[PDB]
Amino acid sequence: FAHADSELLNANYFGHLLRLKIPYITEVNLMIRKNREGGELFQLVLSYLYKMYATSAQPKWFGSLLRLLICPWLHMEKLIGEADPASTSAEIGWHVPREQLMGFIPYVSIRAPRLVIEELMEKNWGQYHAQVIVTDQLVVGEPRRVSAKAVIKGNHLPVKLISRFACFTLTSKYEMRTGRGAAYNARLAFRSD
Amino acid sequence: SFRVALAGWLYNGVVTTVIDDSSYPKDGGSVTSLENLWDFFILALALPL
Amino acid sequence: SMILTQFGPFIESISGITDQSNDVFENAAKAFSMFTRSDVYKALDEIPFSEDAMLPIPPTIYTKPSHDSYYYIDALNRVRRKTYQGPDDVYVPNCSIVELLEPHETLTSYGRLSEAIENRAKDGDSQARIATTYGRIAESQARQIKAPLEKFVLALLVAEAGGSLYDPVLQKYDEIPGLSHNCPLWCFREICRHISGPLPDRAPYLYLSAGVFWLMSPRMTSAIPPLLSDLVNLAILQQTAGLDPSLVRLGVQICLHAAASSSYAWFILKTKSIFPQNTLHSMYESLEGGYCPNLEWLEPRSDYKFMYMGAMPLSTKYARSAPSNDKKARELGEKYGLSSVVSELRRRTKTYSKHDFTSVRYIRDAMACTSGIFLVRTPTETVLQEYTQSPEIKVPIPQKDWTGPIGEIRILKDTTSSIARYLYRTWYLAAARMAAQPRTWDPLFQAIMRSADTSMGPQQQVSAPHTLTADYINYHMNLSTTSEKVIPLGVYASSPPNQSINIDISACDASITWDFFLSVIMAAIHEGVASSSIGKPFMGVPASIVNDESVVGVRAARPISGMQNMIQHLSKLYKRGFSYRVNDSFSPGNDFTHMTTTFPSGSTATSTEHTANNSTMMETFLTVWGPEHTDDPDVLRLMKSLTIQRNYVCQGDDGLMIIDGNTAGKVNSETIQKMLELISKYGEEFGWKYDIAYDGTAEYLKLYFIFGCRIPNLSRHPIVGKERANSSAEEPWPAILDQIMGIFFNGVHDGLQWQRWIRYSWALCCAFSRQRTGYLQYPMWSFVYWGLPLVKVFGSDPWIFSWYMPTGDLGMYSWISLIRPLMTRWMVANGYVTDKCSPVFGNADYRKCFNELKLYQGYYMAQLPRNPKKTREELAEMDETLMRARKHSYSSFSKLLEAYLLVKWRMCEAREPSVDLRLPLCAGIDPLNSDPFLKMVSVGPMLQNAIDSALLRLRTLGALAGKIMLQDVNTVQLARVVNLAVPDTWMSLDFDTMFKHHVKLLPKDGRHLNTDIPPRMGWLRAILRFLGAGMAMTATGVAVDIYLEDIHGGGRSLGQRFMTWMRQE
Amino acid sequence: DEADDATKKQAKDTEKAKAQVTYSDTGINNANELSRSGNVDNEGGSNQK
Repeated sequence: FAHADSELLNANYFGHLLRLKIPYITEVNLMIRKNREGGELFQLVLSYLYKMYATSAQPKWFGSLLRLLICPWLHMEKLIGEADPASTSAEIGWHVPREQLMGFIPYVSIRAPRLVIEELMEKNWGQYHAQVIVTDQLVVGEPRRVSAKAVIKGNHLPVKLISRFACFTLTSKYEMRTGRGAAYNARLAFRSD
Repeated sequence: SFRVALAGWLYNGVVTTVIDDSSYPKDGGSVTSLENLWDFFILALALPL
Repeated sequence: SMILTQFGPFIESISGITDQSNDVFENAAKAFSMFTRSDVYKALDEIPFSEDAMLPIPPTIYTKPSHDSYYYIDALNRVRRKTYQGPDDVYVPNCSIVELLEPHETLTSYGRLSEAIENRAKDGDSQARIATTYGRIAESQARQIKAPLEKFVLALLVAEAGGSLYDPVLQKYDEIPGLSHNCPLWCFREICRHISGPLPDRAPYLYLSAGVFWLMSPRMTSAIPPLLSDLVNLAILQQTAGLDPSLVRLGVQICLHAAASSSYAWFILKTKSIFPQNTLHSMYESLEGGYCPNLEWLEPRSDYKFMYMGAMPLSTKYARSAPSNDKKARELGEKYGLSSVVSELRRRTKTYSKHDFTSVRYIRDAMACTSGIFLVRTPTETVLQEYTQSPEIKVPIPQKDWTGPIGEIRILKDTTSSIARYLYRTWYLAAARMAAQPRTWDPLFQAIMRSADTSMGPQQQVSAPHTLTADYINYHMNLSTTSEKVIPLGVYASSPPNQSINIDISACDASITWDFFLSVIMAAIHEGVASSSIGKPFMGVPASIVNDESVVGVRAARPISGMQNMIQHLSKLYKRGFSYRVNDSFSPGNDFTHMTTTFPSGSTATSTEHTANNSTMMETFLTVWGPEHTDDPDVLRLMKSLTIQRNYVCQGDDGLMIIDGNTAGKVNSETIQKMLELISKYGEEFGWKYDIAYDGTAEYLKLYFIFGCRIPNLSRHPIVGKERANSSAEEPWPAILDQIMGIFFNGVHDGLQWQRWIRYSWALCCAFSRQRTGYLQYPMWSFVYWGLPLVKVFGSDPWIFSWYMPTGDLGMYSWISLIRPLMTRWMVANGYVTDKCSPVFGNADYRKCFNELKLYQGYYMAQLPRNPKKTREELAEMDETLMRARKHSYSSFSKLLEAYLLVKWRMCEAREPSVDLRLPLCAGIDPLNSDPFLKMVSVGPMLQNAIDSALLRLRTLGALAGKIMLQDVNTVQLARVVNLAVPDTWMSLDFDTMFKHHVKLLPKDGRHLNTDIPPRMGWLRAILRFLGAGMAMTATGVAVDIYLEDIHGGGRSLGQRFMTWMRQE
Repeated sequence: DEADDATKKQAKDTEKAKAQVTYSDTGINNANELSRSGNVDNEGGSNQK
């Protein structure tokens, strides 16, 4: 999230820039909420400061993001549903060779019908290279995990490289299945069943 | 400059309201110029207050 | 005396004593290859140095702690550095280097970067990437030179061994302090000895094509290879410019503080404005006398038509009325420990009180002492220093003063309260007036104008109408841009009654964004175009449609024109920003992408619209924001008297504003400062940070004037300095002579001490002549073909020609036609007689004399291409082609030069002068610099292609296209048919008046009946003008009025030879 | 000086950079305008002591 337009532009943010608004009156929201930690009118003044700090570009109707977020997934279960969880799902992620001294972090996760993931087994996932720093302790009651850090070197992933027929998640943290870890020239690996 | 001009009608023997210098045509002005005609128009419309 | 015993007969040839010859040139060039690098320092060990060269070199240069605390590794795993003093401390630091070295074979003492560290860096070690980053950037900083420095120092030792010279004009010797009184060479000797110490072979680094080698000692730091290239420039310029040594010692002292600093290049970046600030920005606190020019520019002021009308003396009232300098100029020295330099400059500057050549040469010699090096840093910090800044808008335009979108464009309602409506209406009127032109609508012109990311080592298809309406503002609406005539602008603007304000915009690429400028501009172009163009498509984009919410009543469909369809597709590109991609070869594992709002550096269309945006905001400053924000009606009266058509000139980011003199004298110099504060306040409201300057001078396109002065910047380009951006190897050997000629022709335009400068140019010219492949070698006449004047040949007077002589066949015509009755005597003076008489040289065999002296072979060998055009075997092909010209014996010159040599001229009487002698026109040139001082007064300074070739080729031979057949053009265009051009040297003079009036094609005693040009083929006159004006410029001294005397074969049969050359092509 | 100070207070109250309604530098020559100060006493003499 970001308050103003220029807050993501003066800081050299990398990513898709989305200018959004909701159909509500944002002003009278600022008088309903207590526990605001300061002046209750001061935050309305601070809202005006951010509204004037931004550039004069037209925002684009928060439903334009929310339909992308919900509606492909809801349409997916009407035809992917109860085929098999083993062979409708697949995941993209970075792959390190086994020859290490003391691995597959996930990048996206794809759910599709059988023919689509069979069409996803080709379209080779080389020409994509990162540098994975992988060193952490186990943190939660789920199995062995190390919160790694991957920095993509080459070009980023096109969407028509994936499909028009296969839904995929948009956000993901990084972890792999003790010891240490250093800079590894990782590559991608499409796994499925 | 309009509302103070209205308020100055009440106080005549103390303060007097004039149109400022450099609201007139620059350098005397000439009829042959386009800008000085509109400057005279603005000035002659604003004077009677 | 070692150099004397080695180079006896050559130094006398280039000092005016003995005649120049090819065999002495080649026997010297045999020895120039045969020098060890230690031999140069052995030759430096023997010269006795005086007491006024000795100054304390600090001990702290040699002991610098290593580079581990300087760099680090950022997140995203790219290497950076942490800065210690200031956020711009991103240059190369100075540390101990020797610990990262392994020695070369064949010689123990010199090492390079070790292969194990780059292996582990390619593997991905943390420290090894930092170490190879530092090693590669130190190599790239040390590499920025043209040739190894020992060759330049050796050329200095050869050229300046002939003692003082003699002037044929002033009839006396010159007084220039010799090598004993030369402080940069004393320091260059002491540093290079103290590095080595007990170790022999005494060269701190050697220079090769791909990489360098370092002397393996703890005394070696990274600051030394820029420091030595910095000292060699001052050691040459102290000789060949006649610098005062009291300024050269300060110039060396600042460089020693730079080497003793934390970083070298960063200190020079922060200290690059000491010499002009103390000297040039503080001249004439008390003015008492001197002459100044009297220009005026003619009344259609957009034409920039100037006129010189005499010169008047100065008066007492024209002193420096500009504000003071002391409070910040002393502060700059007190911050960096240079108060002993700054106070030394100020107390010496305060002693000049008259405007003559002396005080002008003081400014030249003070500006020369700045260090011209090329700042070196990695691209991965060049980007993240330059492209991370952003403009700050202190007064943005409110959200009420916009409507809803027309597609992706919001329009600006004209009832806004901000200043942006004046920006809006100029671009709107510009688009509305360019769309109504008939030329933008035939398909041929659209095809002609047809004819993602960007990186560093397709925007031009859709960003057309922005550029197309920028050109209309620059050339039709406000003709303030001068996009050759920049000189008389500043000579008027630097005069006594008028002042000038040097306005420069900082960060012109980071200046304009979508916040204030691009949104209003793309709203204006989307509306000015849609009136004239309705449905009519552009080149390749069709018409379209997009919804709108212009009025808040309803929404509707409103079809898009097709020319504004590009505005629709292009504003979404400008709305987000640009994407860059980097990969430096100076640090491995460093390869990423980056998102900015800035523009690319050196595009073409990125200049024109910035100039339009400069002039528009300056006009709305002088019109609206000016009177609305100030008291003090002197300032109001000053603002209401000037407009940008009458006084404002801009070419890029920078601008120049001229405030003329009134009847009462000059303008009060305090109200000008009160207006300067308002310019600085005006820039803050929309993001521009002006770099305004008011001292009494004029700065425009980096040219420095004071009272109309033509001050050259000697340190604008160095001698031994060359830019290298990549890490790739350079071109092979026979293309270095182009840069050596570049050194010479750049020394021409700066007013060097000309006997010293030609004499040093000979030493370089003979040093760069031989290379291993029998070896390759150019004779000395091959360089005379390239525009290099001579000293004393064929038994003539010494110092007899000038460097204003042209190059090529027009150059070869002139000195031969001046020296010919002496040359034909010198040939017969040793057994070169034949029986028949030639029409040129008489009874002497010029063919055998020129073959044995190898003049022909140099003449044809200089015309070989120096470009190894599209491997070492192609280099060997070019070498065999170049050797074949030397082995072949020749019969005569080219057909053009032989057709030239039938024309004889005469020097009857000198012309009346064109300008005052006591007027200082140009800096550096004075009666002490005798020959340019005579040429520039006698001629006068300039104060006022394949199609054109081939159509004249077919027109002069017997054969717009209906217009050319009968008209004529001037001489400089009509005489390009035989490829004659006015050379680079004559550009700062008045060749037009000399061609038009003072070269007569008619003898003084009437008509000799031999010089009869027919009424047919009257194009010959335009070439005879050049052949006349050659010798009237090559002969040193006064440019003389020249009359035609003889054409041997007749004027009718003269041009038939030119027609044979035109048939032969 | 009182006219200049009142013009600056006028600018501060209207909240601009320049006061639109100015008191000094009008078109009227007012070189004979005296005001009350501490230089003269109640008698006619100067107040240097």
